Amino acid sequence: TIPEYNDGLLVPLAPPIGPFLPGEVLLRFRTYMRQIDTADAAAEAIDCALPQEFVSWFASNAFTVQSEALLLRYRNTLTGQLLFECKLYNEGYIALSYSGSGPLTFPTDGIFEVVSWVPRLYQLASVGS
Amino acid sequence: QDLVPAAVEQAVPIQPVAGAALAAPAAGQINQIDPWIFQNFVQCPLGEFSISPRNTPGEILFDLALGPGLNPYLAHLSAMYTGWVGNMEVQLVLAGNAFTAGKVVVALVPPYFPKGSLTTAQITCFPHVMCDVRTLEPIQLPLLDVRRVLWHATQDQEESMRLVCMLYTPLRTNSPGDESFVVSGRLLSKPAADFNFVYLTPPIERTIYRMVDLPVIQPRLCTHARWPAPVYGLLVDPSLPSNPQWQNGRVHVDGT
Amino acid sequence: QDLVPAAVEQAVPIQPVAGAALAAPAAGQINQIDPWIFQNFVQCPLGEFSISPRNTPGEILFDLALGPGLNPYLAHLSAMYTGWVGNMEVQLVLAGNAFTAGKVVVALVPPYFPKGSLTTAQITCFPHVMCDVRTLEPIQLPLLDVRRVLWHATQDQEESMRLVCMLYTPLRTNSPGDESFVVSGRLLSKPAADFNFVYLTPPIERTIYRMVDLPVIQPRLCTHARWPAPVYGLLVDPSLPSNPQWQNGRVHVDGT
Amino acid sequence: SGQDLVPAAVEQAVPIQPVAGAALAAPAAGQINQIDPWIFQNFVQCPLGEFSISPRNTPGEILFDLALGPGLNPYLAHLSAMYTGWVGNMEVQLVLAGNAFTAGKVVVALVPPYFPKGSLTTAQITCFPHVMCDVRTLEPIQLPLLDVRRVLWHATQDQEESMRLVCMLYTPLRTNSPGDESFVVSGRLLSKPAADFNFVYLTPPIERTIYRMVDLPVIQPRLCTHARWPAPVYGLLVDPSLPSNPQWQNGRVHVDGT
Amino acid sequence: HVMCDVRTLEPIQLPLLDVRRVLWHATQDQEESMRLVCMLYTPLRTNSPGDESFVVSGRLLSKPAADFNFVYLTPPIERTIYRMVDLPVIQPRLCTHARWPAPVYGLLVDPSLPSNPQWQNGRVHVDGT
Ligand SMILES: C[C@H](CCC(=O)NCCS(=O)(=O)O)[C@H]1CC[C@H]2[C@@H]3[C@H](O)C[C@@H]4C[C@H](O)CC[C@]4(C)[C@H]3C[C@H](O)[C@]12C
Repeated sequence: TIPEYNDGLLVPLAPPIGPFLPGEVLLRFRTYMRQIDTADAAAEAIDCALPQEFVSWFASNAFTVQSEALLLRYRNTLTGQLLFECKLYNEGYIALSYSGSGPLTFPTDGIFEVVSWVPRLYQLASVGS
Repeated sequence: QDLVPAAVEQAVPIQPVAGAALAAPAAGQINQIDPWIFQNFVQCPLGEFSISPRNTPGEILFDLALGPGLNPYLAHLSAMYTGWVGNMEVQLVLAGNAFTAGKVVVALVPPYFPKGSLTTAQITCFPHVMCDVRTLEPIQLPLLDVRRVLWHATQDQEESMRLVCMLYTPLRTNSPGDESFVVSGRLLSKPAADFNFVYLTPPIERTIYRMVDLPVIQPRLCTHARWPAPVYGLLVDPSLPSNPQWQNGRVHVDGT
Repeated sequence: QDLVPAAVEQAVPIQPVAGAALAAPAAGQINQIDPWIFQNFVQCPLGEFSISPRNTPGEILFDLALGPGLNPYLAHLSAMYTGWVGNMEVQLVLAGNAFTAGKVVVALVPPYFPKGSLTTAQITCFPHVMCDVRTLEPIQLPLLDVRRVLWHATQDQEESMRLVCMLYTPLRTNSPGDESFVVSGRLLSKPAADFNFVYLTPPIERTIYRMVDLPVIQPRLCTHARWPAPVYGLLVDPSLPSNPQWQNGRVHVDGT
Repeated sequence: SGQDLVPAAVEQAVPIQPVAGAALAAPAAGQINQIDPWIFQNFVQCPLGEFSISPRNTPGEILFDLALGPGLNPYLAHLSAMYTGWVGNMEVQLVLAGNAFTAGKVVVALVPPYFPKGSLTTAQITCFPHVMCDVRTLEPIQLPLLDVRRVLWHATQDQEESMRLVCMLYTPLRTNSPGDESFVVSGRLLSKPAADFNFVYLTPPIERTIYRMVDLPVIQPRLCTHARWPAPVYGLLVDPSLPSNPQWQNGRVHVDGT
Repeated sequence: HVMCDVRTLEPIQLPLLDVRRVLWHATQDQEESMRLVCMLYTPLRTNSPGDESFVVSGRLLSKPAADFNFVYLTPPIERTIYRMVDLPVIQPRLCTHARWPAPVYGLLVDPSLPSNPQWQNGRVHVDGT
């Protein structure tokens, strides 16, 4: 949550990460940090929208947009299995049409490949928990 | 005495717009393109959309714009040249059953038409082509080059003839069917007889109309953008806060 | 003033490639074939494929190659001759309902195009024909003979014009239907007007392009290949080790 | 302006017949393919079109060595992502116009295909159709580059055997100038397709081709991160009083990726 | 382009054409017109005594072609855009200071003081900001 930027006052800051079409959740990248912990023993997961090498590789080559989202296509580099299909919205975050209840983790040894530009209303194929 | 046949229903009519004939006495060069780029319909970069049964009539399924960013060959060639002028020709394919029952209406909205929001009765007032989602063959349109200036520059902040597509009658299944059956569509484009570029420059820079490319970096070989540690997983979760307000690791796709 | 009809959508265009006109001053002979082999569409040896609902868009359903191993008459006649040169013509038939809703796109990939893996947006950049799985009539293509050399040898380690077919939009049923309903396809081929072989040899040997034939031996009249005893049964079992690592009784189909 | 230089090295009658371009490969491709008639109208500098002759070079050094292709033109190296094939000749200009005090001669040969690559000593670069040009010549030296070939066309992937154009420092570079400096004649290479160059078969334009010269990121070297310790970069510099050939192990990568 | 040797005698003459998208241009609104860009192609190799260091100078001089034209006679305006910056004809001793309300008593250079100050009075842009 937003820390204290002023001492008690309001500041300028980026807008919330939205909005989504009905049925889409936020694809999260997950890393675990170092934590001082008196009682618990689990890992403190922090979540980001895009990792580095994506925030670089942007602002180094400046692309245009031409539409409201990019339809990516995550597939594993071995056997060419298609893991899922996501929408990289033009505001630098990935939406993924998942209608389950709990989490659903994917393997991290595939490569995102841009397929096309898709409008805001495009309807992704559901993923299966 | 005549016969008025009860089935023709199509073929949008045009009046030929001049291409290089207006641009010629004011451009330094008028650069032909390969005579075989006019022969094939190749898929638009934005050639992707879907019509779900939860779309209401009036929704604008796509909204293109006459440019050279409608053809992967002209988006490539348009890095050597500084501006274009000429017509194009689009066709769309729709992949639906004999169960889905809707009609879409692809209209040719001129430039400088006030960009607000068209209704369903105003879309059929343009040169349009009406088509349902059960057609097996792709349907095509001429995207002409109505313009005020003599030629366009391949830096697209200029207005050009749009191609708007609206869901005209709601998509609903002749059968009970499924409520998650989306009708995928695709667009495909090619120059018409009167397209040609203007002024040979070097392949300028990265470009605009350059398609986004992502680094070939598996996410486990990445770095988290809110902590100095490698990426240790991918997930999706509806239970966590839907719209967080992170501040680090945020970036547009245009680099800002 | 013109009319641009809103439905033609097909007919791949060609420029005629020379057949025996290039090969003639360098081949010893130029051998015609029966004038009635050009009249019928007979089924390719590899003329078999299926499109299941578990195929993802991008999958390459088949990938042929212009040769004389695309027609059971030219695969036979090509045992007397030492090399060929000329065009061909393919047609495919697809057996689908009015429930299945996909589109495949049959492309003519040239030779020496880097054999990696085409995406879905790059397949429509070749001379292609787009067709959905609900068509009743078979659709056809000219498989031309783009080549660097003057004629080909019927020992196919030379590159020739391929015919690649990709699943363009995913196969999904307008109805709930079944998830195990496969759309069978078939290929059929015939020479175009400019095919002819080169140099009469004897029917050389067994051959290549010779179709695999299995011995007429009922399995009970066979011998096990890991023990000196007759075969005493056939079965399938998912409970046993799926991928054993046997060492005896293993052999390719090319004899190694 | 002064004409105590060499007027022009006008292309000698190099012993070579005329070679056919797109007239042989036209009835063997299934398309009608033409390239912009304005690309044939000006000489633009090669991608590999920059060399330099210093006086520390010896007779025999190979100054430039560039195979006939579409890699000889920024225009055609860009157009050759859409096609799979090419044929035809090119016309190359060589711009060495060194000072009035320099002296020396380069010899530009026309190496055929299949000739073994490697040494190409100075005793044998003259056995090819060549042009011996002084490094003082004023006006550029147009010299051809023919498509001597065994087949109808070449595929636009560099494994082709195609006619090279080797240049070799024939006599060393010296200067009369009376003061404490030897000039370094720096030549350039300009090129334009001949009258019958042609590409063959339109294919999907892919960026990751054998052409497409290296690009670097537009990021300042003070926002960059270090490749040997987790910190920013606080200044690039050049120091001659250090280990000159170090054996570091991190941040060491070929340009071709590995 | 045109590739000019440094040791040419007579001045290189070349055109500057009016490539445009519109019929004419408006004089009171800087727009996009054709540029001449000059670049150093190969470097300059000469001797140099000890001072000066022999720079090769160059100067561009233009005139209208045979078909230059203006369009529509308006009444002349004084606040145009091709109006060179003129300065007040006032000696500095008669001026007034900008940071302290007093006359100005001496203008001088001084390499000793902070070479890059951050004053906040007497800051202006020559374009009037
Ligand atoms: C030590 C890690 C937990 C503590 C932590 O989150 N950070 C400590 C330093 S840092 O901030 O990661 O920089 C644990 C939790 C996540 C673990 C990792 C994860 O379990 C993923 C793989 C799993 C492999 O079996 C072992 C290596 C590994 C890559 C693990 C390495 C390491 O044991 C990790 C990183």
